[PDB]
Amino acid sequence: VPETRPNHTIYINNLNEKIKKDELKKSLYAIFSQFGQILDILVSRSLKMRGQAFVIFKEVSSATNALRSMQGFPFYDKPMRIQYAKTDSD
Repeated sequence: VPETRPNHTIYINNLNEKIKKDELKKSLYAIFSQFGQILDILVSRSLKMRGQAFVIFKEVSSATNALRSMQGFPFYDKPMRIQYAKTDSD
């Protein structure tokens, strides 16, 4: 869990796989909006995207504070694991 190139997008895994993707997106917004303006939250029903999401902030500083504060937060009773996203085009 290091600084691996600050990014305005955070990658979340260890998510509760039983939750419907629309609900999960909204619930993510509920807890992450406190750190500043979110452009989008990406969740896929794709198979290799099971307990995963990307939260895209306008500012890199929102992402950094969100990663620092919410590391481990039990979300649907499951502690989330958060890193900076790694550059692909999305």
